[PDB]
Amino acid sequence: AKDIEISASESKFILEALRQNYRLDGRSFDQFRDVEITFGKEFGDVSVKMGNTKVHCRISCQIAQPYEDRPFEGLFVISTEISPMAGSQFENGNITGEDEVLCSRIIEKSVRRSGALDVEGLCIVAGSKCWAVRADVHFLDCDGGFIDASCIAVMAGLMHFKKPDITVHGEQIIVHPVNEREPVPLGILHIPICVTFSFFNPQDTEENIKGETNSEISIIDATLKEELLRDGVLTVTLNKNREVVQVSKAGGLPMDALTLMKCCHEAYSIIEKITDQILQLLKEDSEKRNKYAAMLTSEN
Amino acid sequence: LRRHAAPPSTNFEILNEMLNTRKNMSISLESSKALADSLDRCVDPEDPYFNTLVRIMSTRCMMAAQYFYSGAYSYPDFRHYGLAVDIYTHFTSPIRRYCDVVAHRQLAGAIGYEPLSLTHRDKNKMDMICRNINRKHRNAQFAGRASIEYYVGQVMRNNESTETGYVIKVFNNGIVVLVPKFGVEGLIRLDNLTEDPNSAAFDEVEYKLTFVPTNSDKPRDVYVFDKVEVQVRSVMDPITSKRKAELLLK
Ligand SMILES: [Br-]
Ligand SMILES: [Br-]
Repeated sequence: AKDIEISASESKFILEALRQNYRLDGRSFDQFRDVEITFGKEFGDVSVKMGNTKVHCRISCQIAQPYEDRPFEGLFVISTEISPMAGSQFENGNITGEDEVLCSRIIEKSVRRSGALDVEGLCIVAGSKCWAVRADVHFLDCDGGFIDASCIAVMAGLMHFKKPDITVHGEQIIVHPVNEREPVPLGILHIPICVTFSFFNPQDTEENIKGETNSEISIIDATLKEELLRDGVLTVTLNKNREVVQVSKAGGLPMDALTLMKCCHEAYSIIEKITDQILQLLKEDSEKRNKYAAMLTSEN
Repeated sequence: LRRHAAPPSTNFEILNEMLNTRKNMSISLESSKALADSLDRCVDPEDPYFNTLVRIMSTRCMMAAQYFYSGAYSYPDFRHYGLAVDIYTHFTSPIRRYCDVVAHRQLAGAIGYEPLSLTHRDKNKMDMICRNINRKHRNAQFAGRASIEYYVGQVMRNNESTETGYVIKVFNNGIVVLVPKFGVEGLIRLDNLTEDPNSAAFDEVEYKLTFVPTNSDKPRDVYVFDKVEVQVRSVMDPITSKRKAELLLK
């Protein structure tokens, strides 16, 4: 594929800066990027921005029939297809690459598998008709942190989305339009948030395997340049209920167990601030839509 | 949480039938406020207890309130009819109610005092807790009312006294009168109600039972909601071994 050429000078500089408690963007080692959440006109339309990183998620649903195995559960899928828009490093439709499959699996284990969405409440008539919720993530601009950005984009979208109200007459489904009656929100059991840690070995492999004192550097939410020069990755997902949704350190630089535990506790402070942030932006968005609805009726 | 279903029309159609026929009144059933206002004006001037009798009788045709978890129903189903509130739960009595214990743990997690246990965030585990405390709640009140029944039945064990009674049910096999003094309902069979059971007639349209008393010979029409004098007496049935209260009207 198309490679990103990194000079020895750039490799040595960024690593040496870390040895001097410096990162290029001026952040701290434990500092998460400021997350900006923008909602569109339609429900389920959400735009997440972390520095230069830009992702967009769109929640949609349509009437479908549940699987034979699960007659009481609705359908839910998450799409995260990459495109050259985020950078020429990504091949169009490359859904089998190492980083792609990992990212796809992290999100799936954080939202799908974790049961963040109440799929039981997606059923209209058992074993016949149900809702099929779809989360489409669009990677617009890549500056690292695509996993953390996606997990927030999916969750913010699901919590913002509203499906058309339905009254049931036996098997006859009466789908009320938004013009008739208001749409119905989705059921969220918990709010999973991902925090990704990047590891750097300031020395050599020998001192990592048999070295007495540990000296490996770990930073939170790395940018693209920091992401291309790391030796190991850790993605930990938690919620406000003080529970670990999932942890994934798929190989890479061997890291001390206590250090990995420290990361999990550090991530918990971040996911708390992020979750409350999402909720507040959802309230204000609701207050904004209601205030306009009052100004539209008054003028009507 | 804890919800209370709105009473079906079928439950009050029989009560409104007796009201519109005998007392010429009715309950609206349009809304909880409408039901309350119409029940409030349902009062007889000659007897203040008449209003109480209708209330304690219209209570029997209310849907049972039940505990539940918010994921089992939609928001409009959280409605509590008897209290006219959009949402409600039990929280004020954790020593005597386990439901309040759950609510306490959830509130503690709500304010951020301590993370809520996994058992109170599992839709499956919550369903088992709700179905259990609902059954234990019913068993509690029934056992409680049965305890009253036994002790009151022991008070009237070897005693006879002319008390005040009210006809709540009228049938062709006899009548059922309620004694507010002891809070015990009694059944007066037609054989012990009057003489010559073949001469007695029952009008379902008017809920009237006409018969000729044992100690008399004058055709008396006994309607519903009537305040009648009743001699109380208790006797343990030799078959059921249950202390029942045999009542003889006068
Ligand atoms: Br199922
Ligand atoms: Br950078």
